[PDB]
Amino acid sequence: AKNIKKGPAPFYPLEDGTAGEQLHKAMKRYALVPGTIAFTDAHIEVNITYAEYFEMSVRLAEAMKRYGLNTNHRIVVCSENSLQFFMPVLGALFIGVAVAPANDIYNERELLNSMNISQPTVVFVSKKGLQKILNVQKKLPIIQKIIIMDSKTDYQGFQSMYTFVTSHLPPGFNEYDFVPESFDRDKTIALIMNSSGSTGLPKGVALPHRTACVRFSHARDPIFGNQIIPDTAILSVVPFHHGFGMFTTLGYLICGFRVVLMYRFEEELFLRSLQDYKIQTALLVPTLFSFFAKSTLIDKYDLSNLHEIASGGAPLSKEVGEAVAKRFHLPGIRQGYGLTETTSAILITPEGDDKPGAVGKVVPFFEAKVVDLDTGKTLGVNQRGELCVRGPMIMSGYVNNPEATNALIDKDGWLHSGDIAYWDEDEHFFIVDRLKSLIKYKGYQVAPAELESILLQHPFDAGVAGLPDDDAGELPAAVVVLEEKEIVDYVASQVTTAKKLRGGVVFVDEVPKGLTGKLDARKIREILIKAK
Ligand SMILES: Nc1ncnc2c1ncn2[C@@H]1O[C@H](COS(=O)(=O)NC(=O)c2csc(-c3nc4ccc(O)cc4s3)n2)[C@@H](O)[C@H]1O
Repeated sequence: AKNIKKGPAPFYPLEDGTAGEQLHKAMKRYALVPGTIAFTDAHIEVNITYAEYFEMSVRLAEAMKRYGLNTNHRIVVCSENSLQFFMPVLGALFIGVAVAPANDIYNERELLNSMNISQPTVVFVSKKGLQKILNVQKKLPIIQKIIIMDSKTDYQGFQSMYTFVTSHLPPGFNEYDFVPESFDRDKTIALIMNSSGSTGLPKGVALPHRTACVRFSHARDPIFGNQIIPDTAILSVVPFHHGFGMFTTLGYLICGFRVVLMYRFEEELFLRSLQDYKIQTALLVPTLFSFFAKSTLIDKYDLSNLHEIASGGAPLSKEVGEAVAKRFHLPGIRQGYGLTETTSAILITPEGDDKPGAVGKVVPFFEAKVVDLDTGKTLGVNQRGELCVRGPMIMSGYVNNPEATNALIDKDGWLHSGDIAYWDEDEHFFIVDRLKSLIKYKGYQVAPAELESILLQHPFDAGVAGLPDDDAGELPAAVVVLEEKEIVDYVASQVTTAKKLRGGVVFVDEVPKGLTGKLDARKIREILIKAK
């Protein structure tokens, strides 16, 4: 039992009611404080207040209700990050309609797969994503209505959220007398998120309202989240359609924070925005740390108010993290680790309990352990195995896929992450890598991160994978973005014999990786397999 790591009691208690009720209540309070800003588009320098956000979301909620949407229905939200993104999200949560965000850069096959799973009756989509939706809806007769998110007028023959609302709301509708729907928060689905899909096509991850309600505890937790304090602004550059961006942003709204967003990253827009908006917290993914590592523009700006930079969703090398923290005059980088299937982060760096390299400690309400791959036995301190976690943010299941659900989550509620991890004498957790990413040369384990960090030492980017053999099983190899034998012999001079770059090198102009910064191990393997 000493080998089960447990979250402590929460510093902010779990709240009663559906996630919709909790968001409604908080945002109505902020709405009544004049000038409170909920979202800011840093690209166009436009703000929207809580009063405006609250009022439009409630109008969208009532309209959707009058349209006939209820807990038997799903909507899709398909959009890049924007001021409008969370309007249909909140509207739907207020009335118990399940929300299925669809990645806005999905190709048509991926997009069709996602909506085939969520089976939406109504699709909310940005101007930019509209055509992809049209290109696949023929195969999805479930869809009865398409609404454009980021237009005020009708747009290409489709209603916008504004004209939709106006065609279903009484003109004398009072937003402040609206009452959100009450329902069973364990049974009623809040979100249907898409999984990563290592085993192929993504799945639909169903998240009861309860898991959002537990997130809101973590979010308001002064130690595992961010204490509610007026005039707090966050700069977020994380995709809203992904678990990382979805449940941080809903938390920030519950906290009454100003969420400063950007539809795409640019170094200077980011840095000026930190300054001019007096940002207290920047929420990043690891891939962006490259730009900030070399400094450049940083020390020009007044970042007096920056308290923390938080990373998640992918590995962050200890070196880069420490380097970037130093430049920003921060003690370190705050981490969070989670999976779509755990709703949000369930390992988080507690305030004042930092340890370089660690992704943090088990959050309140949760437990974690690491197990033997061969027998499933619980392992002890410093022993690497598969990270398993359990707690009330674990998904209720993959939509219409009970087999995959049971393959992931066992009878005691443990979710099997597919990550190799260990914990230390103080209960800090370290992520080694995805198990499927590990390289096995003649029986010995080789972790790509160590070879990558070593290749990064040479005076731009790189990805390490296992080139198959026949005797060795795999040989450590790398694709490298420049700023072969020169690299190979350099590596062999930094590591032990078992983890030398016998696989070779393949030069590319870009290392394949996902939105949140996870390397595409499969694509990198194909690149090496073709070349060498
Ligand atoms: N911090 C991390 N370090 C190393 N690896 C990390 C990681 N986080 C996710 N991963 C990897 O992503 C995989 C899952 O990817 S995923 O399914 O797309 N889902 C996610 O990546 C995911 C879902 S929720 C979430 C986070 N929420 C947060 C809230 C606050 C905060 O400060 C930090 C975070 S991260 N991440 C994991 O299995 C793991 O391999």
